Amino acid sequence: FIGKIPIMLRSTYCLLNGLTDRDLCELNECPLDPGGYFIINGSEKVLIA
Amino acid sequence: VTCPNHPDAILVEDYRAGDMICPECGLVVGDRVIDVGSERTMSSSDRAMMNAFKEITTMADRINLPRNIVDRTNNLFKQVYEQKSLKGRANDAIASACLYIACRQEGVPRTFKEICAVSRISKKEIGRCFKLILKALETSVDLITTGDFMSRFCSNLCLPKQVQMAATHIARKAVELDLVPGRSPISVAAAAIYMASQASAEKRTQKEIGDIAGVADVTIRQSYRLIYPRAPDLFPTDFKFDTPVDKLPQL
Amino acid sequence: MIIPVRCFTCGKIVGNKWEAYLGLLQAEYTEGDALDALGLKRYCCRRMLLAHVDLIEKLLNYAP
Amino acid sequence: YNGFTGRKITSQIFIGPTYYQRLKHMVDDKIHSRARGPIQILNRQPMEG
Amino acid sequence: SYTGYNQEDSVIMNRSAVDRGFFRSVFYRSYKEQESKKGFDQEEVFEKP
Ligand SMILES: [Zn+2]
Ligand SMILES: [Zn+2]
Repeated sequence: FIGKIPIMLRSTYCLLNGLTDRDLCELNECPLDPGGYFIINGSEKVLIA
Repeated sequence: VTCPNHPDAILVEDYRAGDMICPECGLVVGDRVIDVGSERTMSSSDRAMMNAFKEITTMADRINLPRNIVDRTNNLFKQVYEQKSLKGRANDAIASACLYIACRQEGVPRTFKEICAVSRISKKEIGRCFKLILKALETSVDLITTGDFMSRFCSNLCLPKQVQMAATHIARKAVELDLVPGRSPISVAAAAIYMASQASAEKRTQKEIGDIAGVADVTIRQSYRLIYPRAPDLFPTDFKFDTPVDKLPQL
Repeated sequence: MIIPVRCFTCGKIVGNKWEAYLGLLQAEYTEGDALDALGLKRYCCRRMLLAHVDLIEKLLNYAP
Repeated sequence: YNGFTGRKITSQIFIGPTYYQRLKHMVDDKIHSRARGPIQILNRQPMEG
Repeated sequence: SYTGYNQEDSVIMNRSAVDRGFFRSVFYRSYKEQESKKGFDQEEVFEKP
């Protein structure tokens, strides 16, 4: 064990990768949400290029 | 409470306007006079302590334990530090002993064996410092329960709650009947878990279980020999066998 | 989210014409003809149905 | 037609449907007043609450 | 130009269209509270004072 890395939502390493709309609604998630942000202490952070 | 016309009986604080009112006559006696709350190298003392709390954070990080447990662990040490009766003792043992206590104080003890995993201190010395702290801080403790470790071990085996819960009853029934007045409750619990796992498709070898619990594989076998006479009746009434109790293995 | 019960400008009752409107577009009608088969002749009452987005059918997907 | 007197309006008015939006700045959030309110403690200057 | 109440970037709007749902909206807001043990005696707890 070394540590813990944050995970950007809807990536290939998220729990929402490749799900269908019948399952995205079952976890109380929006099928239209784009993804691409982190969840850090409840907040939603986005990185600026 | 006072007024020029009468000794005041009550002086309400009106936070909203920030005023002090004396209702029974009518005269603000205090004006704008009640604030409303509303709503390293330099360190010499508390420096080896600070290092010990960084090292306390490290010990509690190897297990990722919630800050509330560590919060009182730091407080326990500070207290133990302040008395300094036990000042001439190794800090890391005290930290580790503080840690064992906090888990018990949170009603979720971790085995010394576990506590040893994250520290260099011998279980013997942790237990010695532990006693000294109990005497130092003059506070009582609690007895252990098997079910408190049913969760993570069964988790570590990824066993379903039904097996996990069945084991707990088996354990619970066994201790109420004192079927095992000798073997450590964890040893007793593991055999119950074993029995439970042996009562489900999620069977595991004693050595793997033994490896997870840390107890000797013969100690489980002995503990198993003690619980086996009542293997059938020890199971909960809400259970679905994968193997008949008759077909439960012997060792 | 749900069809209003009254046109904002006239006051004519619209809230009972949403299912019949979908039923006419269902077969072959153009939006210009379905609105005439319902009796909406002022362009303030046709804006009501022509530009309505029905969000209530997507909030019924979340289990209560 | 004029709404108060029913007379016609000499000019012809340009009318039609457009798409408006409602911005976030409402007036319930920007009104505030002070009249002999709470004061600080060290410098005795007016303070909020 | 109707009665002078829409001069210099203002709008007059129909009152009996606001009464039928025009541009009506809602407004949510959340508050957090966390009980904390910052001290032995300085312990907090949710209860009716
Ligand atoms: Zn008084
Ligand atoms: Zn209309």
